[PDB]
Amino acid sequence: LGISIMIKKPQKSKPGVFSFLDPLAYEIWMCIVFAYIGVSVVLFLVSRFS
Amino acid sequence: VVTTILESPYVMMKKNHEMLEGNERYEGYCVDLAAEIAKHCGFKYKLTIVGDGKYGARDADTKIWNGMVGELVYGKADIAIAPLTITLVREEVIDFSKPFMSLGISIMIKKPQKSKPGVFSFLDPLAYEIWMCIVFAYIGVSVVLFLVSRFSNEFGIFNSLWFSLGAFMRQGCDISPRSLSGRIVGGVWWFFTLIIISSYTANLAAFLTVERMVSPIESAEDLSKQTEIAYGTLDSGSTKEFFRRSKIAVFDKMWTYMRSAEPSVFVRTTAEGVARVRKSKGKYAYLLESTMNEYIEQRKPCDTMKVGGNLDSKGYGIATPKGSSLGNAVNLAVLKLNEEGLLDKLKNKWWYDKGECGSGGGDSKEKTSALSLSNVAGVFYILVGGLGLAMLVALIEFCYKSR
Ligand SMILES: O=c1[nH]c2cc(C(F)(F)F)c(N3CCOCC3)cc2n(CP(=O)(O)O)c1=O
Ligand SMILES: CCCCCCCCCC
Repeated sequence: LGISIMIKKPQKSKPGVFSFLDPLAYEIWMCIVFAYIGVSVVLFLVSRFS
Repeated sequence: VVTTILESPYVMMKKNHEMLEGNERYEGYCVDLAAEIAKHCGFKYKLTIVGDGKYGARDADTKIWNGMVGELVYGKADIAIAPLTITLVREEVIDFSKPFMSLGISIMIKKPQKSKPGVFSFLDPLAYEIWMCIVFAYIGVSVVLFLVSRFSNEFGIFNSLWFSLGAFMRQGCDISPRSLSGRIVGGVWWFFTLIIISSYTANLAAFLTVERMVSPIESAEDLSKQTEIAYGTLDSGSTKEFFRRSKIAVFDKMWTYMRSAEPSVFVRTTAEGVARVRKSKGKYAYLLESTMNEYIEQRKPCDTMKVGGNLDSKGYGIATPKGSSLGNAVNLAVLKLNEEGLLDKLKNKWWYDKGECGSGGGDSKEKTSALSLSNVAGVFYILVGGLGLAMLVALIEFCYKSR
């Protein structure tokens, strides 16, 4: 025998259901949605002038 | 009867100094040096710390030595196993060993850590010249496509700038060239956009994966030229006197700056200097003895580091009064200790082995984090600016067409 290391067993660490959204923070996704609505409305408004 | 001094890495008082006091139990680099110098030269020594608590100097009127020079010229103690900057005045009154440690005026700066990502950071993966060449390449391609479709066909200038922009931003094109000479332009601009977008994405991935930090300043030869970073000494001592008595170009400039600069860059004490470096940003640099800086960068919180070589070299000795029969018994032993690799081992242990932090453990330690809104907001600003501009030009066209 001998002196041996002992460390905590690494868990499986299953990924989250919506883990694909991690590379961008929550604020970025929600500001994407809000800028989308803003751009759609501005494009509509500018398109229509009579 | 050998003196000493209280500098922390050299002679220190251990925990519960009451229980462990005196020569029997002291801790320090100079303590181990004294032990080894006795092991090589057996003698009776009792560790008598200097009463005055400072190093030698003479008052112009008093004309007396104080500290570990006064304790030696006046027969108060045998020798002084402690850091003495060998110098002309001290030598003229004591007999100095060969330097058991050489050093200089190092440069101390705060450890370079990642800054807050600035606005307009999204265009970092490509150099400025590439961005400008992209803009003018787009404006050149659109003009050439217009000229081609108007030699030999709705590709007017307005309707061709839109096609080129659509092809660059990967969004589908409304129309496509029909002639041969329009299709050549279309094809080569498609290839160009493909390569540029792939290059931008790849280099951005490289930026995000491995981070590479660079020291803002490398050496005093460039610290003089920078002048956007304030660098300061202690109040008065070897460092300030050296800079005022210097005559080299770079050092004379680094003194002319600090002589006339506000606020008070000169620091009251070294603890205040390191506190100021740690508290402030990379705009403050501290010029201290090399050994003290190397020692400081090892203790917690390990927020500082040493950059650049030593500006001027001077060594530390083991003093001994002129008439001593022990005067020549220390030169040879110091040289032998230096040659055996024992003094270096002592310093290595005392400074790195008793180190609060280690370089190898945190060498990579890489962790990646989600892109915060701070990184990107430089494009949200541009988006809303473009929308405001679009509404503005819409109203201008409406008002012009109404009349
Ligand atoms: O003989 C001298 N030997 C000295 C040795 C040291 C150190 F090595 F660090 F112990 C220092 N320090 C420099 C900053 O860190 C704390 C004290 C000062 C010394 N001084 C005064 P100087 O003129 O300011 O150099 C001397 O005169
Ligand atoms: C964090 C959940 C919100 C993400 C919304 C993703 C939709 C973006 C496409 C418009």
